[PDB]
Amino acid sequence: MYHGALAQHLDIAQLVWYAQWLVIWTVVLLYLRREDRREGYPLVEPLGLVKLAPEDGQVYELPYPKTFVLPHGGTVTVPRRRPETRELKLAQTDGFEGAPLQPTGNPLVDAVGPASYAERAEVVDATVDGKAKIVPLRVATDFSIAEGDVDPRGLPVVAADGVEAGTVTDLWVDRSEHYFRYLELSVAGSARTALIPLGFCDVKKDKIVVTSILSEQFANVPRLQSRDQITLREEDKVSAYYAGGLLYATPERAESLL
Amino acid sequence: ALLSFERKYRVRGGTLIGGDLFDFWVGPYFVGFFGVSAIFFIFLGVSLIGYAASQGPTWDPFAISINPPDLKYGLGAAPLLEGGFWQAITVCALGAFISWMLREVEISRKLGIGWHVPLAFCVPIFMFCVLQVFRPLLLGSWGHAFPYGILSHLDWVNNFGYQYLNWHYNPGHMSSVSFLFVNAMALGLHGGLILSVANPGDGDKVKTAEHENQYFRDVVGYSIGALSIHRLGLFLASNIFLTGAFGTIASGPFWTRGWPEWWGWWLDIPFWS
Amino acid sequence: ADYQTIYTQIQARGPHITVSGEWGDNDRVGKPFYSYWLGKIGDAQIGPIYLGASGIAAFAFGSTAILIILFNMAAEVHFDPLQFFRQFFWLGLYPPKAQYGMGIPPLHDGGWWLMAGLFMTLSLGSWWIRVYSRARALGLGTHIAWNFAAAIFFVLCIGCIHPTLVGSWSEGVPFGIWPHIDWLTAFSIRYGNFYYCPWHGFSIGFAYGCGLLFAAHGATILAVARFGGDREIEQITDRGTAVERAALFWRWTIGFNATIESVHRWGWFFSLMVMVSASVGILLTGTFVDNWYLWCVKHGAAPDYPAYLPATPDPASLPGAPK
Amino acid sequence: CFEPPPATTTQTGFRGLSMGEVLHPATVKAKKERDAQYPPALAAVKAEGPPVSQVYKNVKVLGNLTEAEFLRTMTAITEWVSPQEGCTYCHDENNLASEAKYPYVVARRMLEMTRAINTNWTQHVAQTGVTCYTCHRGTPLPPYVRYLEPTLPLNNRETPTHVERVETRSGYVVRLAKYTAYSALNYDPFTMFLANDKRQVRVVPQTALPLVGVSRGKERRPLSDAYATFALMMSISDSLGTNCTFCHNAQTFESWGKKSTPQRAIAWWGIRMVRDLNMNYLAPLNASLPASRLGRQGEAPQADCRTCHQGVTKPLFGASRLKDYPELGPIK
Ligand code: BCB
Ligand code: BCB
Ligand code: BCB
Ligand SMILES: C/C=C1/c2cc3[nH]c4c(c3C)C(=O)[C@H](C(=O)OC)c4c3nc(cc4[nH]c(cc(n2)[C@@H]1C)c(C(C)=O)c4C)[C@@H](C)[C@@H]3CCC(=O)OC/C=C(/C)CCC[C@H](C)CCC[C@H](C)CCCC(C)C
Ligand SMILES: C/C=C1/c2cc3[nH]c4c(c3C)C(=O)[C@H](C(=O)OC)c4c3nc(cc4[nH]c(cc(n2)[C@@H]1C)c(C(C)=O)c4C)[C@@H](C)[C@@H]3CCC(=O)OC/C=C(\C)CCC[C@H](C)CCC[C@H](C)CCCC(C)C
Ligand SMILES: CC(C)=CCC/C(C)=C/CC/C(C)=C/CC/C(C)=C/CC/C(C)=C/CC/C(C)=C/CC/C(C)=C/CC1=C(C)C(=O)c2ccccc2C1=O
Ligand code: HEC
Ligand code: HEC
Ligand code: HEC
Ligand code: HEC
Ligand SMILES: CC(C)=CCC/C(C)=C/C=C/C(C)=C/C=C/C(C)=C/C=C\C=C(C)\C=C\C=C(/C)CC/C=C(/C)CCCC(C)C
Ligand SMILES: CCCCCCCCCCCC[N+](C)(C)[O-]
Ligand SMILES: CCCCCCCCCCCC[N+](C)(C)[O-]
Ligand SMILES: CCCCCCCCCCCC[N+](C)(C)[O-]
Ligand SMILES: [Fe+3]
Repeated sequence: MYHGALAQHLDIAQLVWYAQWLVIWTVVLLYLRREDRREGYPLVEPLGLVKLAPEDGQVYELPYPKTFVLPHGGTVTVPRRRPETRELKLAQTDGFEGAPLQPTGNPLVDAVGPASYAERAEVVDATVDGKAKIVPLRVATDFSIAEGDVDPRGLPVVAADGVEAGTVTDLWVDRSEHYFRYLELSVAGSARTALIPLGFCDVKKDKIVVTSILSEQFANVPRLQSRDQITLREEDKVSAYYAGGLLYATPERAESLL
Repeated sequence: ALLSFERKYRVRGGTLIGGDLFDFWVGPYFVGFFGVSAIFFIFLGVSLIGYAASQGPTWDPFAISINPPDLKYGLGAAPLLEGGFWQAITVCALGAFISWMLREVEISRKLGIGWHVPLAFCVPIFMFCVLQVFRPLLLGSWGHAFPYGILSHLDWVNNFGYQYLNWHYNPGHMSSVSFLFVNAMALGLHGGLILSVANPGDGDKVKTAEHENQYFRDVVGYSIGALSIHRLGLFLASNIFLTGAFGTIASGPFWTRGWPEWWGWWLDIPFWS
Repeated sequence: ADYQTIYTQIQARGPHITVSGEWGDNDRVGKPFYSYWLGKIGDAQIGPIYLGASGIAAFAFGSTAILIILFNMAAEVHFDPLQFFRQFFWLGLYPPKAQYGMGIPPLHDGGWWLMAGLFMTLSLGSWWIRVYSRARALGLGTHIAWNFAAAIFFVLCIGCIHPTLVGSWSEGVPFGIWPHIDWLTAFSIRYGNFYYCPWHGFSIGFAYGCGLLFAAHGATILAVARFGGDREIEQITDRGTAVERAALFWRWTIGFNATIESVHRWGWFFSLMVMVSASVGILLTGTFVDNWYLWCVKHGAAPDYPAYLPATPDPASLPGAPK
Repeated sequence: CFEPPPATTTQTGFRGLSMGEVLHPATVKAKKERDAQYPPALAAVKAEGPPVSQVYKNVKVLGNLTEAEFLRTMTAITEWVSPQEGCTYCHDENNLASEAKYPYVVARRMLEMTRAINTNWTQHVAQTGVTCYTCHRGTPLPPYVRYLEPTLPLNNRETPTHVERVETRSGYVVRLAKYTAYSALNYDPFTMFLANDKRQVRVVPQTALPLVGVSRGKERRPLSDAYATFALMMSISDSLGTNCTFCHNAQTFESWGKKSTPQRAIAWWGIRMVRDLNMNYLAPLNASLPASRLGRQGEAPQADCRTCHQGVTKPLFGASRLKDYPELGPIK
């Protein structure tokens, strides 16, 4: 006789094999893939017009909503109705359903393609105890640059065309993570300030290289509502601006590298 | 067809070759020139799989095996039934993988994001080349490479290992295994941490970056921080193959004995022999 | 290139934040110090450390276990300190070599092994409730503790649950660098090649996928660091362009995508499944399967290959052969 | 640290299974030169006169031979066993029939033993056969023998360091490791498996599911048995200068048929032969040897796979003297 044997050529391990596959596909299909749909769903079509009743598959693929109670008041429920209001200045290259769109105006200012920003809250991201998290050093006076690293305040910013475009006046720091996230710079010849994400910054000892945009393009970097704080949407607006430059700053950057 | 937030990103440009000609989607899939080459190579590949398999004994997916040639064919073409199919399929695989990677750079450029992902995808393509190309080059036959079968490829890993008596003692292997284990751990810790902060449950409120770092400081005295855990994760994963590659390439071309014996360099130092 | 993904160019210093826990805030010890080179690829602040009852319970039991191991190791080189350093990787504490069944083995043959095992187990239990309780004190979910519980359960499986189910302590994992390695071949040889154990395959599948996911996820977040994608908690509660782009990268590549939160569920689930699958495998091994290869043959799964050199009859079954 | 390319490889399984030999040319050349020292066969002599059973006084094994044949045997024995010592190693100068020297009586049984090998163990030594040279390699003490405890170095022609000496107990783990191809395996495969026939080396079940009655508690062999035969196999692999794949398809170590090579069958016979030699020829010689030859438990030196093979899959790369010395077997 045999441990694990069952009637007529079955055995325990053979059953567990089937059980295990079932468990996996259950978690993957009925749980994980629905969690994946808590953003961006329901999908959009060349106008889905059935306004009276919903199509069955769009109800089945969604999970039951969940609510996050936010740390400084508020709740967010996902998934939810979140359509893109803004007029996108794009035009259809063709009639085909998955053909790309072309920008109609100036894609950096018009904030399309790689220059698009999410419609995040117009609120300032906060520290654990309520303060503005992302502030420049004029405000965050107990934060310093660390012993050994370039202090960029004073250094020039050189844009992609080798042209000095302004002077770094300040660094904005993340007070929750102790991490510098933007440099503030004066834009030469236009008497305004502008924020740059450090990820677009090549920090040298004598200058700050910025290859994402041209010197002239520092004029139209999105402006903040306030001098000394920034909202999550403004952070998106600012970061997206330079990313747009990677593809749009010159005509030649959109076309094939070879 | 489109995610609610998708349409604003779906713009033309960022290709590497072909400009507008292949710059479009099909359903959710971006195509590009490398989408086209990918599908080409995939089609060719799985065609050659299917032809080869029908000329074999069985159709049970577990027992199919397309194997490389005998060693006697060295680095030449082999008859199609006795290693040629395996040679053709390997080329189609490399075509598909490299296409897939280059497809990913194109998608990255269009979104104006980093190329970190196709970059990261190079290391498994590289490791595949270590096993199927470079190590067979150094030994001199394609027959040293591994067969394409669900279970038959394990029999090759098995015997390859035992050709060196105890592969566990391979120092490149020791390094590779250690990254495999700690990488799996860190992903648990990372994913666990993120969900624990956003999902305390019981109606309790969502926490904060400070809470993230406070937790790890408390339990192990250090927290590497939000951005860094992602850099470390990619580093840990990538070193599974980047270090293991050395242990694979060493075995045969630079070491013919058993791997335990290799540690003689330590054990047999005269000062304590 | 975004150099910020390679290393921090300009580190920041500032006053040390302390998030208050529901208890034990006084049991944090040490003074934070900062490391400049560490801060180039991480957070510069090392320390302080929380130091609760369980943490100390863990250190107490773990050190007992480590001491039991090290003195037995030293006994193996008759306490010569130079041979101890030379032969360290080869030295071990072994479970019983003789079959005593479940009987408590003599100290010279696995009793010490058994006791090191107890004290390590206690250390893992103590550390576990540290991992758990710290999460509730800071008002966080117990996700990590459940992942960690699976890891501990797997160790219990190879350490004592499997020996218990077949009824012989001789099947435990030895303590020692090379000795714990040697067990893997001995176990695999005893049970008919672990490559044919489906739960081995599952474990490997998930272990490799942890490689795939963390490489993929880590690379994705770095590719969206310019838009703040590392600030993952607020990108869950207020979707930014970072996770928009991250999701569209994958959707356009593989045809589907996740959310910033659900990828962490994927990863958490895959890492969990490495240990859950390994555990099922060991629980079935010995108890209900004796030879994993023959089990695969029994069910028609094993591949077969033509002979190259001539097939070889087992000489022991030829007539009149010696024993 | 490392060995420079290229590597010579062989195939021993179906293409794609990564089964074969991986050899370093330098190493094979060194072993080939070492083994080429095998003295050539002495010229043949024509059989004249009576059997030596009627001429000499104390010949019990080689009595069938004529005088010139017999003396040819004696100079071959000297060349293989005591070239530097000469005839006087076994003989009194003035009484060639005196058994007074212990090498004489041992040599007598060694004659019976190697004749036994070439007649009863052809399943292992085939047409190649063995001579005294195979083991002794031109010294009265063979370079590669085993006691009931592991000793270093494996070649007793090299001088031991203090740790290598068997009485130094801090060096046991290393003495044992070097017998099992440097593994930490904690078993002496010689005393377990080759010194006698008490232990079974097979450990893995021949059924998919565990058989009720042999599968729980003290009915079970301990896992140590699996460690132990791993150790024996490591040691065998090292002794022939090869790897598992020479004999096994690791897909199923326990299977024969297509899953084994003919060399595995020959290796099986080798285990049986080594057990016969030890139990019935070499071990009983502790009565006939001086105490300086015995181990720390009064055991005579015994043979393992290395004694003959000395790191080569065929001893002396297949060199044979069988037809040149019929007196050494096989005997009808
Ligand atoms: C008896 C023999 C053994 C052995 C023999 C062995 C060998 C011979 C080699 C390893 C290697 C490795 N072993 Mg090891 N091993 C390992 C772990 C590992 C890995 C970490 C490492 C790398 C595997 C690899 O190269 O993937 C390769 C993965 C590739 C190439 C991925 C290719 C992906 C490709 C680019 C895309 C494919 C796409 C699909 C076709 C598309 C289809 C998808 C669908 C959805 C459309 C563990 C954790 C253990 C344990 C617990 O004991 C172990 C024991 C053993 N190993 C036994 C001792 N092992 C390797 C190593 O690094 O050694 C140092 C190696 O060469
Ligand atoms: C040096 C060592 C290697 C190794 C050692 C190894 C071991 C020891 C084990 C595996 C296992 C697996 N390996 Mg293998 N392997 C595989 C694929 C596989 C799968 C059959 C399976 C689980 C994979 C997984 O979950 O990864 C993670 C990826 C995930 C989770 C994404 C999904 C991947 C999907 C399941 C892949 C399926 C591929 C298709 C079956 C093949 C493509 C079909 C064509 C016609 C389109 C590929 C495609 C390659 C290539 C191209 O190099 C490869 C190379 C290697 N494997 C090297 C030879 N592998 C396991 C198994 O169960 O095999 C029977 C197993 O136990
Ligand atoms: C020749 C023998 C082999 C073998 C023998 C083997 C065995 C016997 C077992 C595995 C198992 C496993 N093997 Mg496998 N294996 C694997 C991969 C794997 C793992 C994915 C899987 C789970 C083990 C694990 O992750 O533990 C890493 C995680 C661990 C050990 C948990 C530790 C958590 C713990 C809480 C840590 C705490 C430590 C303390 C801090 C320190 C305190 C200690 C002090 C006090 C002393 C690969 C990729 C390969 C390849 C490529 O060949 C391979 C080949 C082999 N394996 C050969 C077939 N393998 C396991 C399995 O899945 O079986 C079904 C298993 O039981
Ligand atoms: C797929 C699932 C994976 C996985 C998952 C998880 N794994 C976790 C968690 C999860 C979820 C935890 O939350 C917990 C943890 O805490 O993480 C921060 C943990 C653990 N996994 C460790 C080791 C490990 N995981 C392994 C494997 C897998 N895990 C598999 C692969 C392996 C392998 C591969 O062998 C090893 C060796 C320890 C670091 C830790 C327990 C310490 C202990 O049990 O006490 C033991 C008591 C002692 C005294 C030992 C002291 C020395 C150790 C190194 C501890 C030193 C820490 C100390 C605080 C340092 C202070 C210095 C400071 C001043 C600067
Ligand atoms: C340390 C580095 C880790 C790592 C990293 C990353 N991994 C990535 C990325 C990164 C960064 C991606 O960006 C990319 C992706 O898009 O994510 C969804 C990807 C991917 N990783 C896949 C498989 C994978 N990753 C593995 C391992 C690691 N990855 C390690 C751990 C393993 C194993 C075995 O461990 C597997 C099987 C695919 C799912 C996907 C490629 C799809 C493709 O290439 O499409 C193109 C090809 C096809 C659709 C099929 C082509 C068929 C050919 C022509 C014919 C078949 C021939 C074949 C050789 C037959 C073999 C038989 C077999 C039984 C032996
Ligand atoms: C037919 C035809 C001609 C088409 C033309 C166009 C064309 C080229 C089509 C290609 C068709 C092909 C070949 C399709 C095959 C697609 C492939 C390879 C699918 C493989 C999918 C598999 C198995 C992936 C394994 C990884 C895995 C478990 C992923 C699950 C979770 C996901 C989706 C992770 C990806 C992902 C990661 C890693 C994030 O970090 C992240 C961060 C923030 C938001 C979203 C994400 C995100 O989605
Ligand atoms: C040990 C390894 C020996 C060496 C070296 C030599 N001889 Fe020997 N011899 C040996 C034995 C065991 C025997 C008995 C043989 C038997 O069949 O029982 C002999 C015998 C002789 C004889 C016969 C003499 C007699 O017993 O009356 C002679 C003449 C003889 N041996 C001569 C001889 C010479 C000349 C040697 C050097 C060339 C020599 N022997 C070496 C063992 C050993
Ligand atoms: C391996 C299978 C052997 C073959 C073939 C022959 N001998 Fe041997 N011999 C062998 C061992 C393991 C030992 C024990 C070690 C020892 O030195 O005793 C011996 C011993 C001898 C001796 C005694 C020498 C001494 O102790 O000083 C003699 C004289 C001897 N052997 C002679 C001899 C001859 C003449 C052989 C061919 C006929 C022969 N041996 C074969 C191992 C093996
Ligand atoms: C030939 C010269 C061999 C080499 C090299 C290796 N093995 Fe072996 N093995 C060999 C034989 C003749 C036998 C049967 C012995 C008997 O007396 O019955 C074995 C046995 C095994 C086993 C046990 C299989 C069983 O039925 O229980 C195992 C697990 C094994 N061998 C493994 C193994 C490994 C890992 C090797 C490389 C280190 C290896 N063997 C080499 C012959 C030969
Ligand atoms: C001297 C008495 C021997 C001992 C002890 C062992 N072997 Fe041996 N082996 C010996 C000879 C003379 C030959 C003949 C070579 C030939 O041409 O046949 C062999 C052969 C083998 C083989 C065959 C190798 C091949 O390439 O075909 C194997 C696998 C083998 N021997 C293994 C082996 C093992 C494992 C031993 C210890 C158990 C062993 N041999 C002892 C002589 C002697
Ligand atoms: C009823 C009672 C009596 C019986 C039940 C007792 C019980 C629950 C026993 C359980 C035993 C268990 C779980 C045993 C499991 C043992 C295992 C998995 C051992 C595995 C590996 C061990 C290793 C690698 C140990 C190596 C030891 C050393 C390196 C020396 C120790 C020193 C160290 C610094 C440890 C460092 C380890 C590593 C981080 C480098
Ligand atoms: C990595 C090892 C995986 C082996 C897969 C073998 C699964 C066997 C179970 C097959 C299903 C049962 N049945 C009835 C079809 O034989
Ligand atoms: C062997 C380990 C098994 C791992 C299983 C993971 C497979 C993920 C499958 C993705 C399914 C995608 N989709 C859109 C079809 O649901
Ligand atoms: C039954 C074994 C299946 C192994 C897991 C296969 C992963 C499936 C991924 C293919 C799905 C592709 N798709 C439709 C999502 O684009
Ligand atoms: Fe993350």
